[PDB]
Amino acid sequence: KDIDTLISNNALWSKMLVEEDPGFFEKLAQAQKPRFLWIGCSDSRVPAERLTGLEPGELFVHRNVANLVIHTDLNCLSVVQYAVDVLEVEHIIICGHYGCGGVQAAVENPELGLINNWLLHIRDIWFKHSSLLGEMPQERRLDTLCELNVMEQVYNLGHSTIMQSAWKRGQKVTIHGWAYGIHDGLLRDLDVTATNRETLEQRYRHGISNLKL
Amino acid sequence: MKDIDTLISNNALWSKMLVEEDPGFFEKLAQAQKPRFLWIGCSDSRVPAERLTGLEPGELFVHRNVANLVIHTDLNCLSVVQYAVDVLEVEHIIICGHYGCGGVQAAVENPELGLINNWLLHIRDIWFKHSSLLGEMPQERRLDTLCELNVMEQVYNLGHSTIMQSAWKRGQKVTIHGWAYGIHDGLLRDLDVTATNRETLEQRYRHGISNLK
Amino acid sequence: KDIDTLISNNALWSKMLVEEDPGFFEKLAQAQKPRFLWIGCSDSRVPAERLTGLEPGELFVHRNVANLVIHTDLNCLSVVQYAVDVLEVEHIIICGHYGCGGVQAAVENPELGLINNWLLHIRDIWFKHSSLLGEMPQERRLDTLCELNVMEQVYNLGHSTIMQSAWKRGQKVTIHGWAYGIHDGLLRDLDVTATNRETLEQRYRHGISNLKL
Amino acid sequence: KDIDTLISNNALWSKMLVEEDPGFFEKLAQAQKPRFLWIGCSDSRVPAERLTGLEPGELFVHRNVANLVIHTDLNCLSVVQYAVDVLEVEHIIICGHYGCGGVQAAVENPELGLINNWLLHIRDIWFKHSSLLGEMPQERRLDTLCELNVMEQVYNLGHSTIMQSAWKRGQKVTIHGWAYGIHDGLLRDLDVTATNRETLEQRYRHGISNLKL
Ligand SMILES: [Zn+2]
Ligand SMILES: [Zn+2]
Ligand SMILES: [Zn+2]
Ligand SMILES: [Zn+2]
Repeated sequence: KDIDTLISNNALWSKMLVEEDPGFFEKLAQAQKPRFLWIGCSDSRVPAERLTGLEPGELFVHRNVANLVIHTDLNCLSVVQYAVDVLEVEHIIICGHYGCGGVQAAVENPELGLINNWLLHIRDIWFKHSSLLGEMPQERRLDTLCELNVMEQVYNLGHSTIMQSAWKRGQKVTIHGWAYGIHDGLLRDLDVTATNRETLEQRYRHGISNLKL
Repeated sequence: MKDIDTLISNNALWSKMLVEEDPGFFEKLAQAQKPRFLWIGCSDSRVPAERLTGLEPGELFVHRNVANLVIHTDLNCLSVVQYAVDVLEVEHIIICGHYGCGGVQAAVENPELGLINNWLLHIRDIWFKHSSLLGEMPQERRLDTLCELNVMEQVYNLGHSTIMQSAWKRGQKVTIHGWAYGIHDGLLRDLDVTATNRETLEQRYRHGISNLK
Repeated sequence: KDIDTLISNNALWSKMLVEEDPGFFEKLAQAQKPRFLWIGCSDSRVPAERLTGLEPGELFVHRNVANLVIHTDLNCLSVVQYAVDVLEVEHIIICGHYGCGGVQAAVENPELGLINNWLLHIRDIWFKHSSLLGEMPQERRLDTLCELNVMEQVYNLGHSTIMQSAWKRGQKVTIHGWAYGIHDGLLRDLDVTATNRETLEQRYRHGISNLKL
Repeated sequence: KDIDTLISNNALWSKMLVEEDPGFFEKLAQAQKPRFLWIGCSDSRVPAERLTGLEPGELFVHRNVANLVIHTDLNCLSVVQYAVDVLEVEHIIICGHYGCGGVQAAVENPELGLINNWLLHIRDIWFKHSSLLGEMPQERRLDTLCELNVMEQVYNLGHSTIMQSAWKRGQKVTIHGWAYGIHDGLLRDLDVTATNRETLEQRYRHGISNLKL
């Protein structure tokens, strides 16, 4: 595939739609305001639209390596603030994927360059739950950390001032932590769904303790 | 409206159906080698990149922020690019904006939106930098032009970072492209700033500005 | 001078104070809510307290390479927000210094590594005012860019949501741009002092115009 | 407004030295690359030069709220990289101060605005050592967290790619964690002094283990 190859595909796809529904493009124009925010990995092993059946225009999408929500990352925080405060999305979905290249690179700690500093936030989670992962067999640890990371990012997101402000002013926003595998593409709900400050805590604590079993 | 239960249910159906049609599809994902493209696009994601370009899941490293910015000091985007260029060894990086972007329009109309306004100040800087150009055009012909100007500047910024400069200096083949598409037809317009090294990055940028003037 | 020296120097200074001035720690003990924010260079060739004769406790200080105020740097912005909104500072001073290593590295562009990306914000100021620097004598260009850099950061500071919100709610905050030389330690006022949105605009443009002469 | 007060003090202080000690400006004019990097709190209750008796020019200084070293803060990381790779400092000192306003705000968690997101990195420390702080009387927790934060930031600093790359190339760099009180200004060495990755690990664990009793 070269750049020209992708360009030609774009023109064809454009023509095909006009022939079938020349009003489609019109539709998107007036497609309201997205009601969901997708925070996913830059791997994008399966795009969010195929996984969820969501159409172009009802998804606000941000993607970074290993789908992180760092307390001081203005990139992700600007997305969250713009979605929550301006677009007023009602659901924020943090979704990781088993086999993530970033999560595994975090654990094996190879000299990869600038990215290693970003992956240290995941390694912090690795050691934070050093006990929990210890109770599990080695093979099932890299997948569990992937679920552990997603729960942590939600916790973080719920602690940021953007989310805390919305919940205190009564805005209806709900945070969800999901994961899917390339073995079946099936979304697994990690059960950390939060709608206010108190549920964020209880969900996170119960999420971790439930993994102990 | 559409709820979470719909998305979860859509996923289970889509998953089983695929097993029915191509049970090897999920195996392909694995075999799929490292991606070859980095897609830096807006969080609006009015049309997902995979449909616009006909690229299937696994051939795209995807990053999205408000108005697809490449700020010199944003570790988020820079970590993505470095992982793509140095670890994944992508050979094409595509920065793609879209006419009608809410962020670019918010930059120009300057409403009090909160935290996001600071992120958009990088666009207002692009507004005044080419304040002369925009004056020569009719008002209608400005909001689309800034959208194209912003994408060219981000392509410029990307090429000036140490990650790109180091890769080009060590002879690695990476090519940066600046595109835009409209929601009226979905046709990608190549902004003609395609760069393959330090000299081309300047020459094309030099070439770009003058033709738009 | 080594580490052991610094520890020993501290112990002497500690008792000497107890012996000579036991009230020094009494002043430090009281509230001493600061009224000034110092945004300066990490070079710190002359500490801010020595330049201004300010006593310990009345200075909130942030320092980075070449005293930058980037729109998307949560570090600098959090200091300013804590100063303006919590500490209620009435003056913010952005101060550069002639001979700055960062300003010199920005222009000569050596391959220094990660720092080069931070310094790219300065090269933006170098080309933005390429007109001014060309008309001036060669020797006085690096000193002028140092003055240009300080004026731009004051401009950026006034554009942030923190300052715009405070001025819009009537809070008394005043931003100043200064510079000092290593030949005499004399502070030069760059005359871009802003107290509101309107003063920020004219003062900026104003500041630039006399340098053209 | 006391800007005029500060302005005259400079001019006064400037002539005073020029008349009395014209070499003060000669020493500062001498190209003395610093040997120490100071990462301290923006409170700057006692300036670093007064605490250590260090004279102008041998101190590279960075200050943020509660002297944090975040894995993804390019501000602090650009300072560290420039010091270690360009200036080749031989010592980095992370110094907190008991009674720090930021450390206290993290624990009491008042709604202060944007700064609260920065302080969540400290709240991370507070809950990470929930066991240790729990075993101590309430009165001795805010001071302990202050020492805990300094150990963690030294831990974070030693894990960054800048330090890891520098140590692996054989460069001599040493990280130190200190604290001082407003009651006496006496530096207490927290005993986390690291010269390589292995010592950083052992130092950190022993630091936490010693606090247990
Ligand atoms: Zn991934
Ligand atoms: Zn957009
Ligand atoms: Zn400097
Ligand atoms: Zn403090």
